[PDB]
Amino acid sequence: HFKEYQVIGRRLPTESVPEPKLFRMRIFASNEVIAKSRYWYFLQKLHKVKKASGEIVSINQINEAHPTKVKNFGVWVRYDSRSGTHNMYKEIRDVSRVAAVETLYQDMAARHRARFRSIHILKVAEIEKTADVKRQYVKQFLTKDLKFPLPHRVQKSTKTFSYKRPSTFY
Amino acid sequence: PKWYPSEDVAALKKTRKAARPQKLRASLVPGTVLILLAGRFRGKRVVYLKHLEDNTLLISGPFKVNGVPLRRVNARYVIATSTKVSVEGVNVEKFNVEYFAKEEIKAERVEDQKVVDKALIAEIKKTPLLKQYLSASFSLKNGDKPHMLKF
Amino acid sequence: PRKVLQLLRLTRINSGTFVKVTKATLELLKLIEPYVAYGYPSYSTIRQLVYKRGFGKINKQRVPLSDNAIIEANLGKYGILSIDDLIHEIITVGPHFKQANNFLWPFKLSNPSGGWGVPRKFKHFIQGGSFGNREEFINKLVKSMN
Amino acid sequence: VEPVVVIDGKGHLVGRLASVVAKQLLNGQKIVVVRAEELNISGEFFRNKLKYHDFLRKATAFNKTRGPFHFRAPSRIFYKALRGMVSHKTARGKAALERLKVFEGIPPPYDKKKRVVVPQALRVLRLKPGRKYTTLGKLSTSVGWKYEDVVAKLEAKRKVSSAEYYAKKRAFTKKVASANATAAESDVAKQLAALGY
Amino acid sequence: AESHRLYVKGKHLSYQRSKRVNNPNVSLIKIEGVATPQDAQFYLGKRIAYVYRASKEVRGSKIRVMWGKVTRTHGNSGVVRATFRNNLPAKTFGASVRIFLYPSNI
Amino acid sequence: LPHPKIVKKHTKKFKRHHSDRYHRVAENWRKQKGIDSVVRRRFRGNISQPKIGYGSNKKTKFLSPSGHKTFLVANVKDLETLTMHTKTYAAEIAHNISAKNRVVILARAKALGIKVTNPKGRLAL
Amino acid sequence: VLKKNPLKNKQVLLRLNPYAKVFAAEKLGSKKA
Amino acid sequence: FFRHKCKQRFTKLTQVMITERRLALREEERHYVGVAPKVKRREQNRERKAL
RNA sequence: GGAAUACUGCCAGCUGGGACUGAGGACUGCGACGUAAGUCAAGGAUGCUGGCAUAAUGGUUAUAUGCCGCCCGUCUUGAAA
RNA sequence: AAGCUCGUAUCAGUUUUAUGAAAAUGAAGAGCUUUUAGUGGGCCAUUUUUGGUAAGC
RNA sequence: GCCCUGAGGAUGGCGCUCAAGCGUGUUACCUAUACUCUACCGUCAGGGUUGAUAUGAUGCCCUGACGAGUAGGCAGGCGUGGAGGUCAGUGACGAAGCCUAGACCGUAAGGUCGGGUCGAACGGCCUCUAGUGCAGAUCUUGGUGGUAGUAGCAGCGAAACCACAGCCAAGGAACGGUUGG
Repeated sequence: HFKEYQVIGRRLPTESVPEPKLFRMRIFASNEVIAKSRYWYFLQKLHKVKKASGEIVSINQINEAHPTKVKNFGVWVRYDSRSGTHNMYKEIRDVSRVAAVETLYQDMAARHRARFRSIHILKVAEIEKTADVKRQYVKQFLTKDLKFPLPHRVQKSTKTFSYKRPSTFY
Repeated sequence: PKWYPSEDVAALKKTRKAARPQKLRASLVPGTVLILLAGRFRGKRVVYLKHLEDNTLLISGPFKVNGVPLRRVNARYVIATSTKVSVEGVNVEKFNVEYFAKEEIKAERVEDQKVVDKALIAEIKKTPLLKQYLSASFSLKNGDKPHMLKF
Repeated sequence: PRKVLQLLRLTRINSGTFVKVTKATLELLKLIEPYVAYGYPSYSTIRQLVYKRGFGKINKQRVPLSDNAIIEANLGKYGILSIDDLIHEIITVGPHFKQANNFLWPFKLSNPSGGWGVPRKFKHFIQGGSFGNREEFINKLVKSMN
Repeated sequence: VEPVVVIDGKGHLVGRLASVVAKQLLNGQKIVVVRAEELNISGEFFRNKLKYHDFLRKATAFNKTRGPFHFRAPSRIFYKALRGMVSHKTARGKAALERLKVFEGIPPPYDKKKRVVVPQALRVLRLKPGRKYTTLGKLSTSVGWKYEDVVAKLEAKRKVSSAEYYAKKRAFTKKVASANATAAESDVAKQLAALGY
Repeated sequence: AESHRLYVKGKHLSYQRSKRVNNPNVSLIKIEGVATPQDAQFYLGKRIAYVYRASKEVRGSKIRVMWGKVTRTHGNSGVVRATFRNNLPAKTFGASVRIFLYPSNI
Repeated sequence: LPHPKIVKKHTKKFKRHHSDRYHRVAENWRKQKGIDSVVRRRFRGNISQPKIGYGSNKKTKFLSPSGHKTFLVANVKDLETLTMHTKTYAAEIAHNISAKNRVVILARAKALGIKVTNPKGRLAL
Repeated sequence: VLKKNPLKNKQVLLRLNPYAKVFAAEKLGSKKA
Repeated sequence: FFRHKCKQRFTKLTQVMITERRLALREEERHYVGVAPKVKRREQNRERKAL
């Protein structure tokens, strides 16, 4: 289960430079250690700050404001694969940011074969109104009075032998 | 004895194991109907009367109902049921560990069994079908899951 | 790495010892990072370790710790006269931390009761591994092992 | 649970059915398989037909008879599929195979006895909807089986008079239900309902 | 009257073994009506008896019984490990076994 | 005397390797000096070589199943030595003792209460 | 001769850390802010 | 040591005097008999010849 | 405006189900309960019950079968061969 | 293997520091004469190479 | 990202397709001589022990760790020929040897006893002594088999050779001698 963390670093302030830029970003990780490692990697890559002169001011966990509210999430993702790195944008209809990022990671590992090692979450934002969604598969669930069945349900059997010839009707 | 040990045998070190009384399970309460699992009376429903000092349960059929007399049964080899029958009206204090000693049935044992049966028959008849339930033996059937059945 | 592990008394698998945090010792831990897992133990874990697997070294003999007199006889020179004093010294590094650490025999720990929790141990803890530097999960790992 | 289990092989996967039957056999359970010709295998027909040829093409040069044996009956094919899943060439494996019987259709007296199915081996429960599948009977007929016509002819008779038996059972259950209904609302019936019956 | 059974019938699968090594001292027993380790937890400590007919009569009867006990659960299918005073012949793989309700705790 | 339970750690004789296969090879154990010998390397599935591990406990060493140490006896004088160790030692009569001396030895052992490991030797009642 | 593991068998636990009795009686483990 | 072991020896010798019990209550009808192998041979081959 | 729950960590918190071990051998010590006498789970198990002399039980051979095991010795080459 | 002097400050297949000589961890099993069996086969594999063109080599 | 083309055999077989194939994440479970606790053998190191031990101070015990291994080194032991001593030893009421789908003791070399043949010497223990311990050396002396009642000259009757042997499929330096038929 993923979790959202906030990490800030200001590169061990020295003489003549008190309170540096104080780089701030949000990191999604399953634990504090992984969040700190990802923050260090992002600082090394995007910025010129390394752990040699770095410092973790504070790490905090951010909880989604409305864990029971359905939202459409627009995520900008930059990931690396066998080919060169390129930007990517996707839209996810989920309830919480953590679930949306988890689904994005699962899709990337499934379709693009990209795993957590080479995936960067640039930004996660909520789409407020309809007709701003640019993906058809997300617009699919926005239709008014959406009703559909669940044909051919895969019923589970607790016994090897069943004297019923079960039907998959729903 | 007057005889000094004819050979050198090391004496036992002071043991520290108190003979604490048995901590019986909550399900076992006097007057509860019990089911026998192993022995000559295996599968015979019986009643619980008194707890003996030798960590054994004094159980009566009653004898007049199913033929089971006052016998000593280990707790671990008994299933305790939720059903209970009044036992305050039955005298059981007389029975003890020495009562069952064996030094053609003893007349005193028969008289005690008759008294216990007379005392407990009224309580058994206090509820319908209780005598028939006690008389009937207990056995398992296809589809019976002991870990799912409630006793 | 083998020489560093021997210097740290980590001569066998599932064995650990308390190491003072210093600029020099940090380099040693980094050198043997692949072969060891370490973190920041809490008070409860240290107390449990000292209480269960607390063995002292007396005249080259691994005498188990079962009485305050045993600690007082050897560790009473520095004022440590009880197991609680030893635990306090270990958790709160003090002037005589080295002596207390040396007196304690290296801990002999078992495999985790619930398992290591990862399909592959030989990986960095930041990527679903076992070795590395686990800040707070070391307490849980030790408790399962202990 | 049952001294002997009769499994209806119609609309079942050869692989899963054979695996479960072999596992039950290793557990000391007697199983009888019926309607083997109706067994189904995943994939299009040509793929299954091509697969059969490449296992019989390995006829030994010096001794073909003592070498691979190619059986065309669907029951023989099912037995071969299940045989490989059991540790044959051993007493334990040989004894287990003795507990399994495979027949085409439902020969008596099994025709008059209850039969069961394996939910985890049903073709209509595992295969994705709309995917191609192969029938064991058609494959056997293509590869040399010559008894499909008679099998179908005498299986149709099996349904004949068994429909009549079911009709008689339905008529009897009509009266049984009427007797139960007229016996309802009684003191004994009310007590049984209160006690979960 | 119709039935006098006071035990749960089971099947002996095989000894606790690796891919190429087996430990006859521990036997795996399948209990009917048990599907999860939680259900099998109730059967722990129950006596296990294997009943078979012997050609020779020794004690006035043609039935010889080997006793055992339930040690711990095995796997996720309800299989439970069992240890007997004398290990099973290894020919009883799949043979029926009897599990009693004593020593009972319910 | 409830002596400690006797544990042997092994009940099968350490037969020499290939003793059964080759008749000329005696069953008496002999370590294999072959450099490439599998037995010398204790490969899996091979006989188990004797080693210090199988050492019997000191308290249970030289203890018969009855719990009495065996002691060879050649005459009444030798038997008299076990007067103070009847509960710990059991008299054993040598195979060369004749019936005439054996009966006398048995009578004295019974009088002294010393158990005889091998009674009824060459004597018929 | 035999090691009595603390954290159980309170008898041995009371031999060491005499403050254990005070901790248990005072319920200091569940102290409230 | 000397006192204790002397007392033990005296007790053992005194309790060994119970041998009179065996001699006083023996009434045995077996009186251990030994048969030499040579006598056995003469009691077997001769028996076969007589048969 | 207000509490509750999820998660983390602690309990020198409480209490059930199962398996193996019984090692030491008259007291010397660390400890607890108890005003005291005394007791205790405190440097290793005690008490009771059931089977037994035409015994209980144990030992050897083959076959009955879960699994494994290349044919021994010397010598080549870093090895097997 | 025997002897003497001994436990230490005799040291490290370690780390920092210093100079361009001072601490951490562990071991106190360390120091000096005498001789006493055997030992000078090499394979696998990273980096240099010895340089290069179908490749090796 | 996945699929096809794109150049006597085996994912091991049985086999599988919302996989029992592919990628990712979480729980559930199996085990090695690996690790934790305990029973025992031995090595090392330390320690206790006598106005004498409720067992040979070369005795009796407490504590901790360790135990792979070719040649070589050190240490402790089993067995035999003979000799000095010793059991005022065993033995025609049976010594030695041999056999034994008998047991006991020791981790083992080996020892003891139970039963059958046997008949006249041998053993318990401290030392001395050596022509002192066999699985091979295309070993020596002797005996017996497969080949074989075969070749061969109804009857008589071998020799070469003999660790193990002739149904096959993949791969283990052409090594060929575990999954199937």
